[PDB]
Order: sequence, then C-alpha cells, then structure tokens
Amino acid sequence: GGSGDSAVKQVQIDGLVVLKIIKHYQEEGQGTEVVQGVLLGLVVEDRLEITNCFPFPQHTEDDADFDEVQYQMEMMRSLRHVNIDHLHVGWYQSTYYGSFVTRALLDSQFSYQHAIEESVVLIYDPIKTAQGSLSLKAYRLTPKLMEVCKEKDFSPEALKKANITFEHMFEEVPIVIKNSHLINVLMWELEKKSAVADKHELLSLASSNHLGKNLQLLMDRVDEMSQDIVKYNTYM
Amino acid sequence: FPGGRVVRLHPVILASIVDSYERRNEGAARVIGTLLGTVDKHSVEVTNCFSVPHNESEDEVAVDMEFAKNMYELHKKVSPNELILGWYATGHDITEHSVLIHEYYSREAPNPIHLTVDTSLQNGRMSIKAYVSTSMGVPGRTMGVMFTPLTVKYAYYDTERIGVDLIMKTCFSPNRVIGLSSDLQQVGGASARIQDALSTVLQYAEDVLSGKVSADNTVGRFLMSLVNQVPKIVPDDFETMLNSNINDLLMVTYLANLTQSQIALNEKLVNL
Amino acid sequence: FIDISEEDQAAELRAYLKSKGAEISEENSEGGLHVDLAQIIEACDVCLKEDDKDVESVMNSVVSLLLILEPDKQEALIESLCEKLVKFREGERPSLRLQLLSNLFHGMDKNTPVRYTVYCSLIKVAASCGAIQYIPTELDQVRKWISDWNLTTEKKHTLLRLLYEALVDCKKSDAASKVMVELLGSYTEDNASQARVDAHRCIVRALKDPNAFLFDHLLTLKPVKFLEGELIHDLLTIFVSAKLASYVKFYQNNKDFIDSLGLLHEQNMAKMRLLTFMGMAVENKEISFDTMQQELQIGADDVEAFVIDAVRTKMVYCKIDQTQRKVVVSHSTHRTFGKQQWQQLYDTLNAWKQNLNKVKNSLLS
Amino acid sequence: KLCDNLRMHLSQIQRHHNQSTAINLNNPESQSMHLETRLVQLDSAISMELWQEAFKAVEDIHGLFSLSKKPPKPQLMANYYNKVSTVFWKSGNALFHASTLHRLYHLSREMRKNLTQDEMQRMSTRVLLATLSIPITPERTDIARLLDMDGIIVEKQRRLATLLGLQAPPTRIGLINDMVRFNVLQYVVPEVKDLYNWLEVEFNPLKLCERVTKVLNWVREQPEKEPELQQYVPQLQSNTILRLLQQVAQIYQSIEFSRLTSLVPFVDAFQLERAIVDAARHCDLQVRIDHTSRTLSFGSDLNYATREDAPIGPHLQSMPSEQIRNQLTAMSSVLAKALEVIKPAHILQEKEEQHQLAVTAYLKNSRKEHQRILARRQTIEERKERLESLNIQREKEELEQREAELQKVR
Repeated sequence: GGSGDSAVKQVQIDGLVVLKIIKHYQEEGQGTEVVQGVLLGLVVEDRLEITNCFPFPQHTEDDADFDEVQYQMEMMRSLRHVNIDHLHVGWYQSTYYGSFVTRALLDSQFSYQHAIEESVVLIYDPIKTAQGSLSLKAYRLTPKLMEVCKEKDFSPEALKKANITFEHMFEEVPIVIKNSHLINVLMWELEKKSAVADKHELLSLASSNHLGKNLQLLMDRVDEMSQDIVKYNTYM
Repeated sequence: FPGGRVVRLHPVILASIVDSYERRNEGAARVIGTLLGTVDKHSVEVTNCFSVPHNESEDEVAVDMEFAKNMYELHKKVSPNELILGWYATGHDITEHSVLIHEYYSREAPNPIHLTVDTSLQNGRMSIKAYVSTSMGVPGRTMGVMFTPLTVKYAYYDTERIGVDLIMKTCFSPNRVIGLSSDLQQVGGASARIQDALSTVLQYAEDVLSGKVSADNTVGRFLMSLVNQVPKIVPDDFETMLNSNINDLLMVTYLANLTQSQIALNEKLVNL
Repeated sequence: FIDISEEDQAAELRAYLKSKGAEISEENSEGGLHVDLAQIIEACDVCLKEDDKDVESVMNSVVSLLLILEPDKQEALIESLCEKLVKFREGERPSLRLQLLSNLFHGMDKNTPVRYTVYCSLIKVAASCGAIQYIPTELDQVRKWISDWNLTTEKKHTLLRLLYEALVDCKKSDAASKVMVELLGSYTEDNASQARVDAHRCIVRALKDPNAFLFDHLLTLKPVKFLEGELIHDLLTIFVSAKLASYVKFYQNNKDFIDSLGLLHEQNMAKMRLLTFMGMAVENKEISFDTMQQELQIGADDVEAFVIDAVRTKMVYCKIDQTQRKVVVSHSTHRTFGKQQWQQLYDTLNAWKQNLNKVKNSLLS
Repeated sequence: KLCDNLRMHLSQIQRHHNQSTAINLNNPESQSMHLETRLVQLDSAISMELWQEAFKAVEDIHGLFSLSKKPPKPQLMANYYNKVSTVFWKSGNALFHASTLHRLYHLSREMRKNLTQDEMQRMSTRVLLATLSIPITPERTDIARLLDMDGIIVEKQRRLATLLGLQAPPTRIGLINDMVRFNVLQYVVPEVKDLYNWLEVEFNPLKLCERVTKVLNWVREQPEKEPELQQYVPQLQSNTILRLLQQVAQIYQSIEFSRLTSLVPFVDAFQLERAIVDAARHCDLQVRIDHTSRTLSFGSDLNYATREDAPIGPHLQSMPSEQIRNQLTAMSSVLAKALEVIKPAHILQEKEEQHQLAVTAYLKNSRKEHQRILARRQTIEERKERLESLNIQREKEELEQREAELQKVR
C-alpha cells in the first residue's frame, strides 16, 4: 500500500478537473483571496480520484465578499442528478502569491479536514508562471492537530498542545504517477490537432518564447520576494 | 453575407462533454447537454458547458429546460460571459428523434447550435461536427433538418491552451509535475537534433543529384532569422556582457539560497 | 413555406412550394407533377422561371438544393439555379443558398463540379466580404485533391483569375495571382497559349509593386525557371537591374509598352533596397556611414530617413550605431548561393549546438 | 453650508421620518435636490479654488446615483457630463477628462433625438476634442508612495474610476482605437484627420517632424478653436518628441547631439537635451545624455532593464529591437527549431501519420475494454451516493458518544 497517516489515501486530479480550474482567468485585478471551487472525487485504484469540480463563485467588485449557500446546494444537486453523487474531498484556489498555504487557509482547512478526513487542499502556479516545477500542489492537515481541534487559544493554554510538537513541515502527497483511464478521448483529439494542419498546435507553444523576452519575469518574482519575505522575517 | 459559419471551440467543452458521456447520464451511448458561451455574428465563442436531465430513445426525448434555467442561473454567477446557446449530443448526426430536441430548444428565442461528438475509432471522422438550421420560416409539421454545416477556427482565450497541451503530453506518456521545465529543456535540444536530421535531408537532396525545391530561400529566411534571434550577433563584447549577465543572475540565484539559509536560521532559534 | 419533417417525396415536396411562388411556376408545378413524379422536368422550373427579389425564395431554393442532386444529376443541376443568382444581382440571400450547400455534406463532393460551381457563383454574385470566405477551404481541398481532369485546373486557375480581378486590393491580387502562377509551372495550363502569355502580366506585377522586393518571389520557387527571361518576356531583365545598382539599367532596357503601364517613376526604388542589402552582405556586419551615402549617391540625413524606410521594410532590423553599424543584420532579400552555402554551413554549425550543448543540458537535469 | 445642505440630503433620502415628499417620482422636487443647488456648489467650489469640497460635491451627486435608483434619469442628462469634465480635469487628470468626453460622446450620439438640433459646428467639435486629448499623461508617478510602506492604496485609482463607471481607470492608446473603430476619422475636422496616421500608424522613428509641425502648430491657434485644446497640444507636441526619443532608444545606439538637432527640431536645442535627461529621470527611457564628447549613448543592450521601455502598454510604436532576458535563447531553441520542421518539412508528415496510427491503435485496443469498464463504473456510480453517505456523516454523530464517555468517567 501507499497510505499516509489516518485512512486518507494519496489524491489524483483528472485533466478534466484541471481544464475546469483553468477556464477561470487570473484577472480579478492585482490580487485578492477567494476559494475558487470544491474538488469532487472517490477512493479508487491507488488514489482518491478527483473526477470533476464545479467552480464556487464569490462577489468581486473591489474586495471579495460571500453569498448564500443556495449556489452550492443547487449546484451539488446539479452534479448529482445527471448521475448520482455529491463528494467534496477538498477545495482549490489560484490566487496571485505563487503557492502559499496562509494561516486563513490553515483555519479553513482545519474546519474542512476535521469534518471530512478523506480530503486534501489544492493550489496551482498562476499566470505568474515561474514554472520550474510542481504546477499543482497537494497538502493534507496533520492528524496530530485534528485530535486537539475546536479552536486555538489567545492564552498560554496552547502550551499543552505545543508539547505534542506536531508537524509544520508535514508531508505533501505526489498527485500524478499513473494514467487516469479517462485520458482516452483527449488522446484522440491530438491526431486531429497535429497530423493534418499547423493551425492548432503552434498557438499552445508560442507562450514559452514571450515568457523569456517580456517584461521582468524573474526580476518581478525576486522583487515580490524582496517584499513578501522581508515582511515575514521582520515580524518573527 | 447572412450569418454563422464557424465555431471557435476549445478544450473544456470537449472535457465537459467527455466527463458527461463517460461517468454516465442515464443514456448509455447517447448522451445530451446544453452548450453555453456567446457568439460574435459569424463565429461562436463556446466558453464552457454542462449536461442536463435527459433520455433519448427511438420514440422518446426528455429535455427538462427548467434545469437549464437553474444551471444557467448558477453558471451566470460563475461568470457573466455565458448564454444559453443550443445543445450537444453523442453518437450520430441525423435522426428523426433529433427534430424533437430542436422543438425543446425553440421554446427559447435565439439561433440554435447543434453539436454532435462522433466518437468513432476512425480518422475519417472529425471529433465534433457542428451544425445550424436554415429555412426556419413558419410552422409546418415540427421543424426542418436542412442544416448548414460549420467550419472550425479554435483559438478562444489564453490560459486554457497550456492546460490541454499538458494533458496531450500526459496522453502520450505519464510523468510527474516536478520535472516540467527540465522536460521543456530536454525537448529543447531535441528540436535542434531533429532540425539536424531535416537540415541534413535538405542539404542531401542537392548532394545526391537534384531536389531541394521544398526549401531554398524560405528555409534560408527561417535560418537567417533564427540566428538573428538565438544567439544574437557575434562581437566578443556580447560574450562578456552575456557572462556579466550570468554572473549577475548567478549572484541573484546565490542570494536566493542565502535567504533560504536565513529563513532557516530565524525559524530555528525560536524552536528552542 | 413549410418545414421538412414531411416525408421525403422529393419532387412533390419541392413542387408543393412552387404553388406558393409564381403562377408560371404553379402551372408547371401541376403540369410538372401530373405528367410524372418527375426528374429534370420538375427539378429545373425555379432555375428558369422568375423567383424575383420583391419576394424571398431562399427557403424553397434550399429544399431544391438537397432534392435535385439526389434523384437526378448533381453536376448539371448544380450549374442550374446558379445562373439566376448572377442575374438578380443581390449578394446577401443567394449567399445563404450557396452556404447551405457546403462541401462534403448532404451527399458527396463528386470530384468536383459542386465546389467549382458554388465558388464561381460566390466570386461573380457578390463583394469581397462574401467572395473571400471560401479561399482557405478551397486552397486546402486543392492540396487534398488537385483535379486529375486537366480542364478543371484550367477552370480553377480561371476562378483564381476572377479572384484577382474581383479583388481591388493590390497585395491580395498579387497573392491570388502568385498562387495561380505557383501552380502554373507545376501541372496544368503550362502550354504556350496559356502560361507563357501570363508571364507578361507577372512582369507587370513584379515591376510596379514596390512590396515585391524585386525578384525574390520569382527566385524562391519555380516561376522564373519555367517562364523565360531571355525570351522577349524580359523577366530576367529584372534580375539584371536587381544586381546592378542604377536607374540606368531599366531606363536603357525599356520599351514603350511597359513604360505606358507606368514604369518611368518606380525604377528609382530598386537602387535603394539592392545597395542597402548587398553592401551589408559584402561587408557582413557593421557598415560605415559614408559607404551607404556614396553607394546610394545621396545625402546624409536622407540616408537616416532611408534607414527608417529599410527598418519599415524589415530589410534591416535592430538598433543602429552612428559611425559604424549604420545598417544591421536582419537579412531578408535575395543572395542566392550566399544563402545556400550558409545553409550548407548551418548543419555543421548546428552539430555542436545540438549535440555538445545537449550533452551538458540533459546530463545536468 | 455644504455640510448643512448634505445634512438636509441625509435627513430625507431613505429616513422616511414623516410624509415628506419622496425622491422616487416627484420630479420637480427630486431634480431640484439632485441638480439645482449642486451645479452652483461645484461651480462655487472650483471658482473659489476649494478642490476637496468640489470633489465632495461630485460625491454628493454620486451618493444619489447609488441610492435614488428606481426613477428615470434626470432631464437633459448631457448637462452633467459636459460640465463635470472641467472639475474632473484638475481634481483627477487630463486622461479622465478625455474619458469623460468618451462617455459624453456615446450618450450624446443618441440623446440629440430628445435634445433636438441641426447644428453642423458641434458634430466635428465633439470628436476632435475626444480623440486628441488622450495621449497627454500616463506618468502620475509613485513619488507620493515610495518614501513609505505599500498599503492598500489601489482605492485611490478605484474611486476616480468608479465615478466614470469602471473598476479600474482608463487604459492607453486603445481609447483612440475604440473611437477610430467608427466614422470618427471622417467626422473629425479636415485639418487634423490624418494626425494619428503620423503619431501611431506609420513606423517613422525620426522622420515625423515635417508632418506634425503644420497640423500641431495650426491647432495651437486658440482664438476660434476651443482654448482648452491648446492646454493639451503644447505638451502633446513634446510628448510626440518623447515618442520619437522612446522609439529611437529602440532604433539608435548612439548619436552626436549636433546630428539629433537636425533630425528633431524643438523649441530650444539646450531644452531638447534637457528633455532627454528629464524623460530618462522620469523612467520613460535610460540614456547617457549630459556626456563629455556631446555623444548621446542609448546602449545596444548593456545591463538591460524595464526603465528603457514603457511597461504600462507600449506608448512608443510596436517596433522594439532584440534584447537578452532569462530563457530568451532556451525557449526559442525549443520552438523556432521545431517550427522549421513543423512548417516546411517533407519528413514530418510521415512521422506524424505514424503517430496518428499509434493514437488510433491506443483507441482501437482500449475501446474494447470500454465494455468491461462501462457496466462496473455504471453500477459503482449508481451506488456511490448510497454507499459513501454512511461514512462521510460519522463526524456529526460521534460528538454525543465522546461527551457521554467523558461524562461516564466524570
């Protein structure tokens, strides 16, 4: 077997989910934090197979703001009623920072993982595109903090939890290792998009050239690293 | 010139049709849904789509358009760019039963967009065949089947274009995402290697006796332009400036490891 | 009009709509059907009797377009109904007829009177806003199958001639012309009665258009090797002047024929691009300022403005330094064997750039 | 005054303290509360130089345009947009003024159907002001920010843009393209029709001064020609010279200033070499002017950085030259060497037909297995709700068992 701690297995995210993630643009503005959708999937061969997602919207006029769960309830029935399921084993976001598991995402995750333990959180490398490694990140919450879950303490009572010394460099599972079995219709797109005409391949390849020559990519990443990281360093 | 002629489809339509056709939706080989997106006057700009409660049989059709109101209300909130456009189906293009789906869609006001995804093994089928009605006048028996065929131009909005190519590479060979820019590197010099194969064949066509009509001045323009891009022009001032830029980039890449080391050292003393 | 979810009683189903049309189409509806459940006799009426613009008839024409080609001839009855589109002289609604009958649907293409007849109709009936729309799909299907019946390649050369004549736009006309001329030396119309008289009109386009460079779309592929220049066409008389750097050449090589088409003024332009390119090709990287001025035999700040015209042309393209590098290496004009030997260099040059560097790259990662 | 007239507005808008006359239908009262004091508030504020009170008096109407939403628009709507342009120029910017002329244009194109007129003089005047006044200033530079922390200061762009009806402020040369999409280049006056053919269409880095000198100096004649225009053109002329200098930073590597003086005529030669310093200090470019031999150096690449270009879109024409940056060689080595196989080749059609045969063989083999996948996935997917709902709910119910076991030991 290949399990971590507790009953939760490794995740896999089907390309059909990744395209439904990527249909949402980067363009909210400069940047604001929103949970962009829930991840729906089931325990199968080696993994939790995420089969599909529906995007979970929020108000985006300047700041973000919430709305009634009439969306999620009606939309999780909309996925059920074609053929029968509702299976929220995680959620995802594509916010500007890079990949970054903030204290609020840890609190939102703590409420999520204590309620349903067969779950993971997803982040994706945005149109920010530094792109060296790991375009998709998984992360589970440790069982050792979930055993002491209600809320944290604005007082020294946290010291009894701190002496468990639970992980904060904890393991992240490898999402993709083997074929998702629904590769097969998009495999049959490739010959039609490649063998007979130049019209449809080159527009996916042209992006790399201008990821090098265009304005200040690594320079702006190291500039934001000169701003994000020194603010965290000074704080500690 | 009168109207719609071409569809500008893209990957998430096909992914949502396949994620409706596989899995299941009551019908086995025959599955249906309402496509969403927008149009621009001769082109269709299909943006995303979702399936609907359905059952087609050799004497029956069920389009619960009330669910395509709910799903449309929901997907309007997801992004303003969608509109109820038409419908999509699997397996076959022409039947008498398909005239019923046009009546169910004629209960909405706009121009219809009938898409058939024809999942044959054969290369003689284009994967999705696109149609729209003509001679849509005033009521005869039900509705007409003299459809105008549509071409494809693909090429909708940006970020999705990398998403399908990552999946197409995965369809050829399954691989782990930590290597992706090293994979772009080692297929980089492979392009220069298969270029060394083709450039040989284009030289070799003049070497043997006669040929090379497939190349000459177009390949000459390609190669002159290629060396005017990569590398640049060839003074040694460029070599030293290239070296100073690598010594700066290396000093920056070094300083990123110096900051990893100090991200550690402050994280470490507070843990005592 | 009534929609087709009626039974496909083809001749009767089409004829039922003629009764809603003209009275002369109705007495040939009744007389066409009572004689026989007919073929050609029912199938030709709306193609001959008036069907005129004061009423719409696209709906019943579309019912004719699918129901004539099946029970009788496709190839003859598709030529019918196209005559009347060209006669009414309206572009919008005939284009709906011609668009419904798209290629490779409602039957088969039959190699290929339908696309010829339909493209011939869309070129002759309407403005460029319609006529341009079939050019990619027809030049693709010309590559997917070039017509084995030679006369049909003469007819689709004739459609490319109607294309370059219906186009008022010089560069689309030069494109549609040079596309026909690329095929003209390959396979058909290559006779002295056809290709060799079109060579004159190719010299008219090549001399008069300053965007032709001078000879580059004639040297790049077959046309100069097929159409003679030391014949009294005088095609290679451009290749003479394009090497030889003066207004003197063309002015002395001349005739009253080509001068009467406008040649007197444009001969000044050849000297610019040939000296601006070929001087930088001989020096190879970094030319000095007085050399450009004394090759072109003109001023200093005029050569600044002509380096701008060369930059607009992309005959040169990078930053220009002010005493040396007055023009810069973005080579784009003809240097026939100098470009072939540098391609003969390039595989050997690339051999390290593809092995040696990849032996470091793929090793490291 | 203003705080008391605002206090009167606040006492009635939604308070409904008594039967007092509703804003929602009684037009004679409602339009008196929207317009008739507030036109004079704004005019009095800007005439007395009270810029903050004047902006509070555009917020005084916008605080009705967000609340009084069920009645129709107020009568002769054009009287807002044609006036507010002169306060929004000084309190905002010339760009927001020119965008207000776009809002005025797209409204008054139709509103002349109720504002009945047959005057020819207004037609060409409306468009000539609305296209020409756009390029004038992007550089409201960050010197008000850089000396202290970053903050959430994006508000200060958003508030101005919100009064024009946008979540973000106006955006570069595309604001002219959105006009030239229509008959604007033929409604515009014959003396200025061709101006943007010289300023942006024809790619002329150092041969434009001969064309623009007549058209610009002729629109600089103010006494019959809308005097506000000649408060944009004087700097449009120097901004066009900066468009030459910014394109020439991408087209020249060096120049003796005695040659550049003959290529680019200006008001004073010493002030043209100052303008090159001034634009470089303002980060529009970066160049060695002020030099010993009086040779300007732009550099071929050097330590190339984005100060040498406009990053906000390109204000210079779309002819940058070649420069080095990360992966410039590498990614070109992937694609351009493959495109010189994918576009021309005799070879690759056989290889990619063999790949089509492999794709076809994968499907030919695996669509036989679809018969074995189908019935299993169908029964599993039918049962998945019936099965997994017995597992996913258990962390709801176990709370009472945990509490009872704790209470038992207690």
